[PDB]
Amino acid sequence: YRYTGKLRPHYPLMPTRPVPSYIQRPDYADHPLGMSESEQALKGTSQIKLLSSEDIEGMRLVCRLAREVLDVAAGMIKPGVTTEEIDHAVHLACIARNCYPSPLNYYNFPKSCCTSVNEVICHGIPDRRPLQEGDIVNVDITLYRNGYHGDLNETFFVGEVDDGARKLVQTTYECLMQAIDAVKPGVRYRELGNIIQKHAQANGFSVVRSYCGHGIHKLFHTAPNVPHYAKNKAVGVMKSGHVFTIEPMICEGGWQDETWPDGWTAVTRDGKRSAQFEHTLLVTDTGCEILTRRLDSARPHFMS
Ligand SMILES: Cc1nc(-c2ccccn2)nc(NCCNc2ccc(C(F)(F)F)cn2)c1Cl
Ligand SMILES: [Co+2]
Ligand SMILES: [Co+2]
Ligand SMILES: [Co+2]
Ligand SMILES: [K+]
Repeated sequence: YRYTGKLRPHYPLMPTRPVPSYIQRPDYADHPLGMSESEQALKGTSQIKLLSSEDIEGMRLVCRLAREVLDVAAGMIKPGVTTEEIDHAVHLACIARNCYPSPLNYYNFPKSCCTSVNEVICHGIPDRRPLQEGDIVNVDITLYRNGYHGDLNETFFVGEVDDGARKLVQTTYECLMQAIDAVKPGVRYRELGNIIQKHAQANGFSVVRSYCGHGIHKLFHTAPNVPHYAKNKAVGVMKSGHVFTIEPMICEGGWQDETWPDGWTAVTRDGKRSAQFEHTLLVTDTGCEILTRRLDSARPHFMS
């Protein structure tokens, strides 16, 4: 394999971390290939769940806890801390909240969160690499509680970063927020990509095509598929009661991605940097509720 940039995996990985038996597990947790029965039963369907009040309560809870766990990771971002160390803290913080870390054994994903440094677009596997000053790093968190998943991510600066890094991270966040602002009943899912690409393209950045936002509730990933690029063929119309993510990945160079031999790590083909932000959203009559919002600060960590 020819690596596309400077990053390399840093092995070996510590043995899989156990989740105490008292924590409720998703179906895939014990499947040998980490396949999800309930997700496969819906493969290729485009119908979107309309959540009940019980569902919405369960989603509000798990999204709040997920935000708590992401803030835990945020507090650890400094030079010299390894992504494995972040994952360990994350793992323990999920368990302390009586939550299962959704990524763990999801299709055999080996860790409890995804850590995506620099040219890694998404699905970076926490490993022995210490973070370096100048790095940007996304941590993507998903928790499972009482049958519901809650999903968010932010990109962080490691010490002082260059102007390009600041512009990429700031722009990606703006893309996400401009998309969220358009969310309300009656809006087509395919419209969000028009908004995101319009802002990224205006700032000289490109929009990853191979990975999209997704429905999430009793399933980790489900309908609707939510592309982040312009003129896409996403199926469906927003309705009060829908829950889904918007999670744009934006790149310094071209949009093209490829996957490391580990089967997971998605990297830019040109080795240039990529950044990402994600919220889980509930569509309401007036617009939408940001279920994974920070509660005690107005801003994402990179600007606090
Ligand atoms: C964004 C994303 N992330 C992961 C993943 C896997 C391991 C760890 C973290 N994330 N896995 C994903 N999908 C796995 C395959 N399953 C599905 C199911 C439904 C859909 C959708 F299109 F949204 F309906 C997409 N993928 C996706 Cl879409
Ligand atoms: Co993912
Ligand atoms: Co996520
Ligand atoms: Co997501
Ligand atoms: K990245």
